[PDB]
Amino acid sequence: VVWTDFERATIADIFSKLDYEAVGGATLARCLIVYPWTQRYFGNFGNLYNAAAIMGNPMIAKHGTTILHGLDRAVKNMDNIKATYAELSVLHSEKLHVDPDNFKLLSDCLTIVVAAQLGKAFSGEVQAAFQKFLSVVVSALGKQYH
Amino acid sequence: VVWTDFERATIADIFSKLDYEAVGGATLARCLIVYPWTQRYFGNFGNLYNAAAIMGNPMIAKHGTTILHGLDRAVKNMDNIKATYAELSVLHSEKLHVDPDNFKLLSDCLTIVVAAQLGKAFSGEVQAAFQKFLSVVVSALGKQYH
Amino acid sequence: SLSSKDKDTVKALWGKIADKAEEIGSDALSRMLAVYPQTKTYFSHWKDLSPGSAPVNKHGKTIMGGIVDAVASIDDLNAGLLALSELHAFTLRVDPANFKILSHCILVLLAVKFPKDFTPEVHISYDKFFSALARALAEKYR
Amino acid sequence: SLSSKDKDTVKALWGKIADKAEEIGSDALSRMLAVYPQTKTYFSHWKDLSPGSAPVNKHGKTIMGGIVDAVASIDDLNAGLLALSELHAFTLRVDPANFKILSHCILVLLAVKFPKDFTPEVHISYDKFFSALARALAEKYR
Ligand code: HEM
Ligand code: HEM
Ligand code: HEM
Ligand code: HEM
Repeated sequence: VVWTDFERATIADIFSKLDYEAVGGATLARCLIVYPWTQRYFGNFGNLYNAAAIMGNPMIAKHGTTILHGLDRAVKNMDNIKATYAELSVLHSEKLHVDPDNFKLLSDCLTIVVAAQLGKAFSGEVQAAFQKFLSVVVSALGKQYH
Repeated sequence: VVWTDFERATIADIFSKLDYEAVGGATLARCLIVYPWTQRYFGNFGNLYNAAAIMGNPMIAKHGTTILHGLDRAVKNMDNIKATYAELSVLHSEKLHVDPDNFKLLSDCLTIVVAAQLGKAFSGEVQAAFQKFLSVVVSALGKQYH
Repeated sequence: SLSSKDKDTVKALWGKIADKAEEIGSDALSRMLAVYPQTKTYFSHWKDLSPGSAPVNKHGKTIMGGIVDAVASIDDLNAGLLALSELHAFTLRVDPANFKILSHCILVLLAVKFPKDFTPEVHISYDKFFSALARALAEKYR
Repeated sequence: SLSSKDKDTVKALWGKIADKAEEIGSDALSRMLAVYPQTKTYFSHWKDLSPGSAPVNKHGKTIMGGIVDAVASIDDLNAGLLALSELHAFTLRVDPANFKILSHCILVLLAVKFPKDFTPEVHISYDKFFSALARALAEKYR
C-alpha cells in the first residue's frame, strides 16, 4: 500500500479518539447481533441468547477490546501491515477458518460504530481513508498466497 | 504459495489438455450468460442480446482466448504469480474497476467447463488442486494492498 | 424476510429523517463515489462528484425517492421495485455487487446524523431492509 | 425468481439424475470437504471424509433428499425449506457463506457425469435454483 499524508494522519487521528474497550466491545457485539452466524466462531463465550445477553457479555467485551488493540498494532506499523499480521493471518485462516466475508462484516460494523461516535467529522474523505486502512487490514488477515 | 508435486503436475496436466481458444471462448460465453451483469465490463463487444449472439460473438471468442493465455502465464510462473500479474491487477482494479466477485464467477465457470470436458478425470483431488491454483490467481488479480 | 418489528423500525426511522432525507441521499452518494471509486464509472456523465454539487444533489433526491417507494412496498419489495430492477439491469446495467456498497454508505451517512437510532437491534432491522432492497433490485438481472 | 423455463429445466435435470442421485450427493460432499476444507469443522464427528466412506455416503443421500424436497417445493422455497433453515441456523449453526460452496460442488459433480446437460442456458437455470435454495436456507438466520 502507499499512503497519502492525509490518509496517514486521519487514521492516527481516528484511533486517537476511540476508547478501545468501549468501541471494541460495541463493535463485536454489533457484529454478533446484526450477523448472528458469526457467533459460531466464538462458541466458548456465553449466551447465544438475546441481544441483551450479547450486550452484557464480559467475554465479548474482552475480545472486542483485543480486536481494537490488534488494529492499533497496524496503526503503529502502517508501512508494514502484511508482515505485522503474518501470525494473525495464520490463526484466522489456517486455524480458525474464518470465512473472509466475516472480516468485511466486522469491518462494516466497526465503520458504523466509528461513524456514530465521530459524527459530521466522519466525512466522505475520512471514511475513504478509514476504509482503505480496513481493506489493507482484512487483506493482511486473509489467506496469504503471496 | 507452496505447491505439492501432485498439484504442479495436475495444473500443468490440465492446461496441457485444454484448447485455449475453445475453452476460453466457452468459459467467457458461459460467464456472460449465467451472470449477465458481467456483460457491462465488455460494453464494446457486440450483441447484448440472446445467448446465441453471445455464443457466436467473435470478439467474445477472442477475449476468452486471451483469458486462457493469461492463465498460462501463471502456469509457467507458478512460484511467482503475484509479480507476473502485477500489471494485470492494475488493469482490472485501477483501470477497469472490475468488482472482484466477478473473478470468482468467471473462475467457477471455467471450473464447470473443465469438469464437463475432463469428466471422471476431474476428481475431488484434481478439483482441489485446480481451485487452489485459481484462488492464487484470483488473489493476484486482486486489487493489491501489499 | 423482515419481521413486523423490522418494518416498524424502518418506518420509524423513515419518519425521523424527514427534513434531512434529500441531504442524506446526496451525502451518501458523495460517500459512495469517493470511498468506492469503482462506482464512478456509472456517473461518468457528471462534472463534479462532491456532495452539494447540483447533479449529486438531484440524484440523491431520486435515490431517497426510490427508497421511499421501497418503504411503501415493504411488504413485497420484489414486486414493488420491479421497474427499478429492470432499469438497473438493462438500461444502466449496474453490477449488483454495487447495491451493498450504496446501502452501506446510506447506513454510514445515517449513523453520522442520527447516531441515537443505531442501537444494535435497530441496525439489524435497517441492514435487513437494505439487504432485501438490494435483492429486489437484483431480481431482473437473469 | 425462477421462470417456468428454469423450473422445468431443474425438474428435468432432477429426473435424469435418478439412479445416480445418492452417489452424486456422496461425491459432491467429498468434493466440498477436500476442495474447501473450511467445511470440515461441521463434520468433525466423522471418520473418514472420502466418498464411499459410510458417513459421507449416508449424509449425501440426506443432502440430495433435502434438494428433492426443494424441487417439490420449487414454487415457494422459503416455505418448503423452513425446517431445514431453522436447523442449519440454530442446531448446527452453519455459516451461510457455505451454502454456495456445496451448490458449486454439486454442479461440478453433475457436470463430470452429465456434461451434455450443461448448456450455458441450462447451467443458468441450475444456478438460479441453487441460489434460491441457499437463500431459502438462509431465511431463518435473522
Ligand atoms: C478486524 C479484524 C480482526 C482483527 C484485527 C483481529 C485480531 C485478533 C487478535 C489480536 C486476536 C488475539 C490473538 C491471540 O489470542 O493471541 C484474535 C483472536 C481471535 N479472533 Fe480475530 N480479529 C479480527 C477479526 C475476526 C473475525 C471476523 C472473527 C470471526 C468472525 C475473529 C475470530 C477470532 C477468534 C475465534 C480468536 C481466538 C479466540 C480465542 O482463542 O480467545 N476475528 N483476533
Ligand atoms: C481469472 C480471471 C481473469 C484473467 C486471467 C484475465 C486476464 C485478462 C487479460 C490477460 C487481459 C488482456 C490485458 C492486456 O491486453 O494486457 C484482460 C483484459 C480484460 N479483462 Fe480480464 N481476466 C480475468 C477476469 C476478468 C473478468 C471477470 C472480467 C469482467 C467481469 C474481465 C474484464 C476484462 C476486460 C474488459 C478487458 C479488456 C481487454 C482489452 O484490453 O481489450 N477480466 N483480462
Ligand atoms: C438503494 C439502491 C438504489 C436505489 C433505490 C436507486 C434508485 C434509483 C432511481 C430512483 C433512479 C432514477 C431513474 C431515472 O430517473 O432515470 C436511479 C438511477 C440511476 N442509478 Fe440507481 N438506485 C440504487 C442504486 C444504484 C447503484 C448502487 C448504482 C451504481 C453504483 C446506480 C446507478 C444509477 C445510474 C447510473 C442511474 C441513472 C442516472 C441518471 O439518470 O442520471 N444506482 N437509481
Ligand atoms: C444445498 C444445501 C444443503 C442442503 C440441501 C442440506 C440438507 C441437509 C439435511 C436434509 C440435513 C439433515 C436433516 C436430517 O435428516 O435430520 C442436513 C444436516 C446437516 N447439514 Fe446440511 N444441507 C445443506 C448445506 C449444508 C452446508 C453447506 C453445510 C456445512 C458446510 C451443512 C452442514 C450440515 C450438518 C453438520 C448436518 C448434520 C450432519 C450430521 O449430524 O450428520 N449443510 N443438511
